Amino acid sequence: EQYYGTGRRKEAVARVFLRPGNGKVTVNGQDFNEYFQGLVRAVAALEPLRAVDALGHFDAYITVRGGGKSGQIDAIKLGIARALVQYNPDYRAKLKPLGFLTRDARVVERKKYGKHKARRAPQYSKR
Amino acid sequence: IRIKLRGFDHKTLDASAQKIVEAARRSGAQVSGPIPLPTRVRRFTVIRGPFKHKDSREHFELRTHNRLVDIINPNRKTIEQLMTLDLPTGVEIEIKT
Amino acid sequence: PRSLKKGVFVDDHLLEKVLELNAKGEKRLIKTWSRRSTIVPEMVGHTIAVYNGKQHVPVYITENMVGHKLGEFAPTRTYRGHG
Amino acid sequence: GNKIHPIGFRLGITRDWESRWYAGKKQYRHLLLEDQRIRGLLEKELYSAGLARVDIERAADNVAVTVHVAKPGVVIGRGGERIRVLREELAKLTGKNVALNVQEVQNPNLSAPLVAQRVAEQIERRFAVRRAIKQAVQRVMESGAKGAKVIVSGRIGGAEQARTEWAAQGRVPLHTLRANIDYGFALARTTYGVLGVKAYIFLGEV
Amino acid sequence: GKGDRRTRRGKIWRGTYGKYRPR
Amino acid sequence: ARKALIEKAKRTPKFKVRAYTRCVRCGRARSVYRFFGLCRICLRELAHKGQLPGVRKASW
Amino acid sequence: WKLEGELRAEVAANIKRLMDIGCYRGLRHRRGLPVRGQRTRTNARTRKGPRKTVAGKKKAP
RNA sequence: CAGGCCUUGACAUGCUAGGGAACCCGGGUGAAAGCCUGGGGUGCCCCGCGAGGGGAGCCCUAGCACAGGUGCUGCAUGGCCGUCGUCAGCUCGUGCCGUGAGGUGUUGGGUUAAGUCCCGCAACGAGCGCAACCCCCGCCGUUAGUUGCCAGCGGUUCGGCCGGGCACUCUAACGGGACUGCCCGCGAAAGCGGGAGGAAGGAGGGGACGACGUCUGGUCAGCAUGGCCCUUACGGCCUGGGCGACACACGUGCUACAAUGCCCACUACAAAGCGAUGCCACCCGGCAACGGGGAGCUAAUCGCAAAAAGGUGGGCCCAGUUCGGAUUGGGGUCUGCAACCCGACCCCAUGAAGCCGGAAUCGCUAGUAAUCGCGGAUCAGCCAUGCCGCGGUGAAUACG
Ligand SMILES: [Mg+2]
Ligand SMILES: [Mg+2]
Ligand SMILES: [Mg+2]
Ligand SMILES: [Mg+2]
Ligand SMILES: [Mg+2]
Ligand SMILES: [Mg+2]
Ligand SMILES: [Mg+2]
Ligand SMILES: [Mg+2]
Ligand SMILES: [Mg+2]
Ligand SMILES: [Mg+2]
Ligand SMILES: [Mg+2]
Ligand SMILES: [Mg+2]
Ligand SMILES: [Mg+2]
Ligand SMILES: [Mg+2]
Ligand SMILES: [Mg+2]
Ligand SMILES: [Mg+2]
Ligand SMILES: [Mg+2]
Ligand SMILES: [Mg+2]
Ligand SMILES: [Mg+2]
Ligand SMILES: [Mg+2]
Ligand SMILES: [Mg+2]
Ligand SMILES: [Mg+2]
Ligand SMILES: [Mg+2]
Ligand SMILES: [Mg+2]
Ligand SMILES: [Mg+2]
Ligand SMILES: [Mg+2]
Ligand SMILES: [Mg+2]
Ligand SMILES: [Mg+2]
Ligand SMILES: [Mg+2]
Ligand SMILES: [Mg+2]
Ligand SMILES: [Mg+2]
Ligand SMILES: [Mg+2]
Ligand SMILES: [Mg+2]
Ligand SMILES: [Mg+2]
Ligand SMILES: [Mg+2]
Ligand SMILES: [Mg+2]
Ligand SMILES: [Mg+2]
Ligand SMILES: [Mg+2]
Ligand SMILES: [Mg+2]
Ligand SMILES: [Mg+2]
Ligand SMILES: [Mg+2]
Ligand SMILES: [Mg+2]
Ligand SMILES: [Mg+2]
Ligand SMILES: [Mg+2]
Ligand SMILES: [Mg+2]
Ligand SMILES: [Zn+2]
Repeated sequence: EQYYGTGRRKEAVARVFLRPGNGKVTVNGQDFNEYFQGLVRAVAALEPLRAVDALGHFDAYITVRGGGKSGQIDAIKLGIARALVQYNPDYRAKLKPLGFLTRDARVVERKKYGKHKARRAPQYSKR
Repeated sequence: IRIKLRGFDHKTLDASAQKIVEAARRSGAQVSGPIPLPTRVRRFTVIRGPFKHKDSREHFELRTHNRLVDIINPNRKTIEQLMTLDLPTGVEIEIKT
Repeated sequence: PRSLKKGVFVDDHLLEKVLELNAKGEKRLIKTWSRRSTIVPEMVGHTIAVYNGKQHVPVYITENMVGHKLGEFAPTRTYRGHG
Repeated sequence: GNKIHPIGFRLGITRDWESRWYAGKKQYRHLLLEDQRIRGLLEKELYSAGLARVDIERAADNVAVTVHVAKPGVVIGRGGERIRVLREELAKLTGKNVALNVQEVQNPNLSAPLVAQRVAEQIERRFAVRRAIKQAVQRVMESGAKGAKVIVSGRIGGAEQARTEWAAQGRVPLHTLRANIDYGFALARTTYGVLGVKAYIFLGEV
Repeated sequence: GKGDRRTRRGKIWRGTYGKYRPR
Repeated sequence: ARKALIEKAKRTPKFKVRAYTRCVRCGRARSVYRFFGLCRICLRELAHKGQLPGVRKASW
Repeated sequence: WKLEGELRAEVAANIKRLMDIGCYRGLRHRRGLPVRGQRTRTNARTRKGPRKTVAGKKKAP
């Protein structure tokens, strides 16, 4: 009755719950389209069940905190990609080549002293 | 019967979390195992040289780790045997109702 | 400006100097270092020597310069322009 | 000048602190100043004893200063009278119940802080600085050390043109964290200025 | 702009509060 | 003008607004941290010696 | 509220007053330098106007 | 810097003599410092029904020994740091060559981020370096379950709020994990090209870490320290000023010149930090800065806190403007003994230059640049648009 996955990206963690349903998606009490309203990168969070034509075969009850709106989008995209294969392992192939089952570890490189940011350096002047 | 453990070295802080919990587990019964709270880091960032070499620094920090310890059922066979305990130097015990 | 929940500031030691003069039929030359003491109506007609860091400049106090501080009238830097 | 302190670099991996205790922000500095006032007194008095490391522990209005030393009999004195001549003068500036302990150092030539003090005194006594280094690095190696390195910087032999001299035997991996490298510095004051004496004792990897 | 103190944007810049940026 | 300024700093002043921190170790007036009583230089010398409880060269 | 001309006349009257008594702000408005604590070693151009470039001290060859 | 003051001195250990005090509350003059002052009342072991006489923490006046100097020399120095350069290098021991400096090794063929490794070789090894061991980030596991979390039944004033649970998220300690280990191909080998598994692949990303030396590099003003120098003054106390000056010139930055923008209202999503004359919930006064009340929190609990760009709705319509926010007038607020020189903030008004910048010139190869905001150290306050950190959104391009 329940198939869960954990999705993590950039200081943003996401608990996604895949359950049988019509297609209704929810994220932290609000509706999906109400919580990512107008954020045109929304649709990408649901590509895992577009790689396996279950786009309406589930209802997702999802929880996100940390990071930002987009940091919570790929947090979902990995989690639902995990919860899906946790519903059936054969989904791994065709999900691994789409980079889905992999967590991209691109984080904010720390600030470093003698600089303005991570690598942005103070302006050089030779006199 | 609650114990919270502070200390700069976490190795002494953590070793004294078993040497406390296991005492109240000798005078039973119910104990709530050593929970770790978030650490509080006091950062110090210092110009490396004594003079004018501003873009070279060296980082330092003072880590104050934190552990929580709960004993549910007192039973004074510990209210005596905890006062008789041997906890290392760099650690603060603080016990609440 | 100074929070008027508090008073108008005069260093007191300067304020004595002027209220004695009024009482005794003023005026003597008053030399003070309190550049901060607010010009206060009990000062009009007198002349205070204000120390600007080097000298005591005389300052004849008139009614139209009351809300001010004494230092405002003894400038501290001499200029004269550049060559 | 570029190299990092081999103790501060290993603090937590090979070197424990010389002062160990916890103190919330409200009085860290006070226990710290006290710690420094103690070390100042003992490093002065216990100089002729061969002081190598002052351990200062602290818990609850009491303090346990532990002095590692070459000649413990010098610190204690007559049957524990000169020892308690300090155990109370310590507590006169401690106020706390200032417990004092004395530890025997197994090998003096294996203690970097002492080697440096030995060579520092040998220059103050006008010995040959070049010879005085090669002699010390020799003793550390005979005492089983896996490598040693000793350095004199300053007006060697009173030369107007100051200079740096050194010698090293075995190996001294300053870049290795698991290397246990005892480090000790001493200052040599002479009539023509001051001299710096650095000692590196590779004890072994762990 | 951030330099305009009389705006909800310039008050964020100086980190202060007022009629032009209340709490 | 130094030692008489180590002294004047310890003393209680004519007005609490006239008090300034000095390094307890070396007497420096600038870059003295409240937590240690030490300037940014002595902070580095004692740190490396290990005579500063629980402080460790940071790295992240 | 008072507007256009009268406001300018009352603004002018207060500057004039500060210049007349000789207070430090009055000397600022005279010589044409800033009045509210700003440094003048560099900018102050709004108050000083276009730059008046002069010659400088020289090196040695 | 000016003026008013101190002279064993603000500070150290020592010696005396006279007081014989210890310490706390005043007073006159003065800008203060200072100088002149006025009170009470010291135990220590003593002889005590006596005068008390001594002596002693510590005080104070005279006299000295001495203090004191951010005065000079970084070209007399230690320590620490910058730099070349995280560049791949610098050398030693024995043997061999050479009259000798010195060479060999360390050169050569190949390979690597690397004196990395391989093969060769009158060389054979070794050391300092490189790498590694260490810290953060990325996946999984164990161990823990409050102050953290809420998957599923019960309530539920509809707040994980209560029962209850620790599954998850997290929090923080110990572990696992990647090594060219595997396949195809090349190669003598080290290795290199690709594949598979895998969260991660060729050193995963970032840190810490900086060889022998160079630059008579930098710092006697952090400290230390030789020498030279001053001694009712080159020491010391104070008040005021100056370090903030302004015909000029340069560096580093902030804010912008607008519509991919500006403005108001509504509405989402962070991280790392700080917080007991501290952070301040909420409450009323106030256009506001703030003020008065006033809970909670020795803080995974209470607070700083709103994150901002963003999303929605609406307004401006190409103007030196609803761009920009300098300058100036007035009115306040607050910290502070005190905001004249010389504070920060708030409100009314004022609303400059600036239409994308000559010659010239800087940074960045990816979660980087760019842009958005947030916190901390110093700190009464603050001239922070600086620095050290933190996450949010997130490119372009490398033929060579
Ligand atoms: Mg994390
Ligand atoms: Mg960023
Ligand atoms: Mg800089
Ligand atoms: Mg001599
Ligand atoms: Mg505007
Ligand atoms: Mg000094
Ligand atoms: Mg101050
Ligand atoms: Mg200070
Ligand atoms: Mg100025
Ligand atoms: Mg010179
Ligand atoms: Mg030098
Ligand atoms: Mg030097
Ligand atoms: Mg110089
Ligand atoms: Mg070379
Ligand atoms: Mg040879
Ligand atoms: Mg020849
Ligand atoms: Mg020969
Ligand atoms: Mg040779
Ligand atoms: Mg070479
Ligand atoms: Mg060679
Ligand atoms: Mg070479
Ligand atoms: Mg050659
Ligand atoms: Mg390299
Ligand atoms: Mg070879
Ligand atoms: Mg568990
Ligand atoms: Mg390394
Ligand atoms: Mg030089
Ligand atoms: Mg000197
Ligand atoms: Mg000096
Ligand atoms: Mg210019
Ligand atoms: Mg700037
Ligand atoms: Mg510029
Ligand atoms: Mg704030
Ligand atoms: Mg205009
Ligand atoms: Mg124009
Ligand atoms: Mg406008
Ligand atoms: Mg004004
Ligand atoms: Mg001011
Ligand atoms: Mg235009
Ligand atoms: Mg341009
Ligand atoms: Mg690069
Ligand atoms: Mg912008
Ligand atoms: Mg501050
Ligand atoms: Mg200003
Ligand atoms: Mg800031
Ligand atoms: Zn210091």
